[PDB]
Amino acid sequence: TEQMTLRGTLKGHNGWVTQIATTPQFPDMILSASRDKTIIMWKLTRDETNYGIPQRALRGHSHFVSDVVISSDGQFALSGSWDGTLRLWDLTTGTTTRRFVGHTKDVLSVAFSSDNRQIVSGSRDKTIKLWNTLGVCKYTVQDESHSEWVSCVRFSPNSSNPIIVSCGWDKLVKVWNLANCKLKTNHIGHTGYLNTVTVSPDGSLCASGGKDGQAMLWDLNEGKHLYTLDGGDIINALCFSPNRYWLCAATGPSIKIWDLEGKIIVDELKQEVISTSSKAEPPQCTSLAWSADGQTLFAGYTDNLVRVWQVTIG
Amino acid sequence: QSVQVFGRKKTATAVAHCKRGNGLIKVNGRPLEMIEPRTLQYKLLEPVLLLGKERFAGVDIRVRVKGGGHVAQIYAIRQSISKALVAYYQKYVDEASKKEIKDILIQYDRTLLVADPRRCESKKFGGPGARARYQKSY
Amino acid sequence: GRVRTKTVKKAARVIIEKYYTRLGNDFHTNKRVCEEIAIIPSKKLRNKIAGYVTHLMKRIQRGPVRGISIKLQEEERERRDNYVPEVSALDQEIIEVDPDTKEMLKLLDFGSLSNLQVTQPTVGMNFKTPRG
Amino acid sequence: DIKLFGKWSTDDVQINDISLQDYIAVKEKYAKYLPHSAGRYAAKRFRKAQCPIVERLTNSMMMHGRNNGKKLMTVRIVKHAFEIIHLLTGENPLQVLVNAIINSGPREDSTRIGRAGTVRRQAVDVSPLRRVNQAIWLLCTGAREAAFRNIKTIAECLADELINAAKGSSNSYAIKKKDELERVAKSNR
Amino acid sequence: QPIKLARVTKVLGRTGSQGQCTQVRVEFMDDTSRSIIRNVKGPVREGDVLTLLESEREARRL
Amino acid sequence: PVNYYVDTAVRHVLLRQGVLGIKVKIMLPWDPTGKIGPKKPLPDHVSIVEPKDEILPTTPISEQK
RNA sequence: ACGAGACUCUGGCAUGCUAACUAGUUACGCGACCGGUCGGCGUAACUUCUUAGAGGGACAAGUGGCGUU
Repeated sequence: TEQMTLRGTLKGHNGWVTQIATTPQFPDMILSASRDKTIIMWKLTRDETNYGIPQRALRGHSHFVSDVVISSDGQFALSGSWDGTLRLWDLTTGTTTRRFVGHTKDVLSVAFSSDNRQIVSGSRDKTIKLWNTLGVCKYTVQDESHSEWVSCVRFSPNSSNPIIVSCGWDKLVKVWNLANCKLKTNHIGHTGYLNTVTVSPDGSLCASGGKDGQAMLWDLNEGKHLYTLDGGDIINALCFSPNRYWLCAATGPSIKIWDLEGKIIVDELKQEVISTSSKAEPPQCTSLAWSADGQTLFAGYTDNLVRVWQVTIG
Repeated sequence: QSVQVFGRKKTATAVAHCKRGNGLIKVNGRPLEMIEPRTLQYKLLEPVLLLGKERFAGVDIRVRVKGGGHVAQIYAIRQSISKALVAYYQKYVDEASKKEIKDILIQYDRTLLVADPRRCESKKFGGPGARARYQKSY
Repeated sequence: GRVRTKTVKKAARVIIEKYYTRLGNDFHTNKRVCEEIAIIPSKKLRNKIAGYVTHLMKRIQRGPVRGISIKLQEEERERRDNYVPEVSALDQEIIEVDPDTKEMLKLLDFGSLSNLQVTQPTVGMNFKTPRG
Repeated sequence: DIKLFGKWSTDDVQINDISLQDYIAVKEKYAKYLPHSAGRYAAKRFRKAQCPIVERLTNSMMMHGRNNGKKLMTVRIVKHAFEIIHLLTGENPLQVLVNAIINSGPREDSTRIGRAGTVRRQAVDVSPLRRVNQAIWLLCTGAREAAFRNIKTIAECLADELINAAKGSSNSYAIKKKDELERVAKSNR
Repeated sequence: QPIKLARVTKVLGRTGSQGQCTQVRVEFMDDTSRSIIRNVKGPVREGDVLTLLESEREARRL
Repeated sequence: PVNYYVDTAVRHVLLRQGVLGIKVKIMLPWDPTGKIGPKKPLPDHVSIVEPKDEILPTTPISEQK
């Protein structure tokens, strides 16, 4: 594939960069959730000494901000935390008018509909929630829920029938439609609990990655594992490039960038700090996303740093 | 309207109510330099020349302080002023200037915006102080 | 002093032994899973157990752990341990043997072997340690 | 650009001893306008030596009777006697104090004899940290005894004792007790 | 005796009746081939320099 | 845990030769949502739920409930 | 198994939450010079200082050195 490259070293965080969010609106507007008890913004500046210099600080929770997301624009962000609190932030003045509480335990991830009418969150409370943005009470189904934790729930960014892929610590994948609010399809076969389930904007593909050691993908049209894929370690986050059929995942310290032909490895782009000691554990890449241009990769890491990669070829 | 930042030392606590202005600083009916001790005055002046008068020229902060003792009322006015300035800059203008001033204040004094946790210890019977004991004959 | 008590150590041992699969390398996830899977009535006790759980996981990352044994990983231990060298260390085309064992083999009806090579015996019998 | 009080500069000072320079802090980031900052220096080791030398010196000023716990009085009597030494000498008071400490911090003196022994004493090296402690203690004690039963008041005995310790005059208690400590060290070989 | 400073290279331990002396290896920065045991008084860290006007004496060791 | 897991009764008993003292101390058992024990366990006691015995799947399958 | 520890109350941090004319921060009729002191008032930005309610937070958790490694 295209040869990757770094863009230097910069200071952007003192704790784990838990979540990232790049909107498809601007190339220099990124939101990051960290263990620094805050939510940070990143305006990319394309300077050698500094790339993203913070301008605004977002403090509104009591625990780790578990997941931050943007739908399509750059006006509002949706945030969850470890106290079960849901929030939305306007970037105009750094405040919030409304608070959503529905979880008595941990909240891991939250989903924002492209049309801003559905808020779906994963919780350790063992309860999938189906709520909205304006606080309008809607019919909800509590049956056929997970028997274990509920980690990550995402959204399909297209004008079609809504779909929720709910993953749990039960090693199960559950399929939900907003119209019927029932379990259309159940996928089993994981040897370990599933961490993150993601969907492509095409509205026909889905993937799951956790501690089972497999980043095997599922098709949401009917429901069946289609492509085989094994890993060297556990999987924590997945996505697709929103221009290619690429599957982007982090295998801990390194990443898994496959080719478009047949998803066969060409060269693992290993990253490691040059040191005389091999006794230092490599950082684990919790999450990653593509930029607006699609050639810049922004990823959070266990070493409280942002590794910004781009293409230079040769 | 305050930046909602507060500042403490010992049982004392001070908050800087904040508004848009031209850097006029006042402490409970008095500006920052007419405070009585005139030897702790340098302790009150620490921030305004630690980072310069220019940074204290576009924001009006009134520091209200309630607490015990003279010096314990100090280390609250100054810390409240510095942390109020840093919070005002962080929430209003940007972080780069805020980060610069935070680094400057921490380098000069790491306990410039963090509170001093120490408090007076309780007293246990059979002694006048926390650790002192009554004298007895052998 | 920061020495862990046998209560914290024993509970963390049982947690690793029984719920290895869910447990990870992060302390906070360990705390959450320990709260979910066991009734630990004290937050401080929860946190002590989670810290020992994290340290034990790092210990397994180093490799073997002396104080615990999990069969779910013992099977893969035996899987790794099945190491077979390509050429057996016992198949040496030339084996040096002493004249006395040469005589023993000749009396054992194995004097016609071809891999044996006689060795020069030591000229002295100075094998004991000087007494004193 | 930080100056002690309002006019003492921290660029004219030089240690030129190499022995005790990390336990003396006048030129580094430890520069402040007020010799009164409390701090957490006395709650852990490897952090007690980061206190500025002037801060430690003013900390050890108050002692005996009600005089203890009057750090503000120490700030006053330290701005005083420092104006006095600067007018008497014309030199920078910080460098004069550093000279007095270098001249007064004992190098070697007696303790117990190696592995075991209490009948007599055996000479050993004095740590730089303990030697600055001893120098400050002798300075303060000599000053307060010089004030003791004397017509002259405070802010004088400090000044003259410090200036003699810097110069080596035998009227200084600090450096005479220094020479005493090395004489005991020599006599206890 | 010639004046020659010594820098601390290892804190051996504590000695004395009340455990106030400190055995420490000290090296002279002239040849780095000599590293003698010295008993020292007072709070001693690792890596400072001890002024030595006298070096014909050694600390009890081994 | 002594205050609520222990019931203590100190009484004076009559005797011909004097007054006897009796101290009856009972450690109350633990039962949850019950009427014979405190609703919280001993803080030094940690209880672990036995995990499920689910067979690990060896091939992904589509289950229709 | 008891004791130790765990435990409880306390001392410290949450601009996260349930909120308070028996608490204040915000509401202004000398604007006393043509942007300012208030607990000299010139008589509805809501919980930030105050108040202990429920959760959270710290565990030797990360790095390095020593150590049956």
